Amino acid sequence: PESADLRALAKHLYDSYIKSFPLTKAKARAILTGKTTDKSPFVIYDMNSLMMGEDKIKKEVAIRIFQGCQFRSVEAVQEITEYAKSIPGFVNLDLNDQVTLLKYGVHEIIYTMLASLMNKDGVLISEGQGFMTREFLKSLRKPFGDFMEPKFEFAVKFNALELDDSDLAIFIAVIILSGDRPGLLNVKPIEDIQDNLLQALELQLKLNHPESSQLFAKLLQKMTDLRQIVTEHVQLLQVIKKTETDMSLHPLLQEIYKDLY
Amino acid sequence: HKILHRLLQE
Ligand SMILES: *c1ccc([N+](=O)[O-])cc1C(=O)N=C
Repeated sequence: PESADLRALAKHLYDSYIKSFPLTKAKARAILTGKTTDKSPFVIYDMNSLMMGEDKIKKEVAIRIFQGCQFRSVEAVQEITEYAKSIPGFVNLDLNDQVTLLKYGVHEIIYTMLASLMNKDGVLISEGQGFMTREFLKSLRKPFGDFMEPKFEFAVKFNALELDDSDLAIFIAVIILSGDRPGLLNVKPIEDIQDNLLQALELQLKLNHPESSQLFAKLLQKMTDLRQIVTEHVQLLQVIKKTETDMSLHPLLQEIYKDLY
Repeated sequence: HKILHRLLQE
């Protein structure tokens, strides 16, 4: 009936999601489990490992890490913007709203997606070719040692919900289309789309996890956690942007962070 | 938001 239109939207978004993102939760788990046919990731547990590992990857250690982390985020933003464009109705909006939606959305989605890549112990990197340990990241000097830790904490809770790439494809769409971001010119059409996306997300959770109930409600509670986690992060960038003049922030990243929370 | 516009515009 209507459940058809929503089933369609969910498949369109999954398709778009898979085209747009190189490393899915599917392969990432396979790699993390190790139950895969590919060569294991080069573990990075200390400065020695890091230096040996430098060859298998795309200035003091901590600041080097942060610049890689920077390079990668920018690629994330491109993958996310490409995806946003494939959300039915997204590109019909005011271009200034598109920018605002993304400006506020991207860090929420990075963290959602980082979590596909994380476990209690550490995080995959360079498209599953590295595995940088959580112990190693904590160990970095202030402020850098507290930079990734809030994201591991979030990840352990979020990964519990045992979501699928197909669930995430819609879940990230719903995030992008948040009609309650600072400075939108025309909220109604955004909210229109989000209601569709939220119905499709609800259907998808009933269908894909018919044994689990309230995954939908659990999942919407997490959407509020992120905004906080993202604020905590933007704050940290201010701290880093000030106490280090040795580093330069990437132009695209500046765009996002300037006049943001 | 120069680059964002560009990215979106593409
Ligand atoms: C790493 C380094 C810098 C930033 N940033 O300034 O937005 C983000 C990240 C990150 O966690 N990337 C995966």
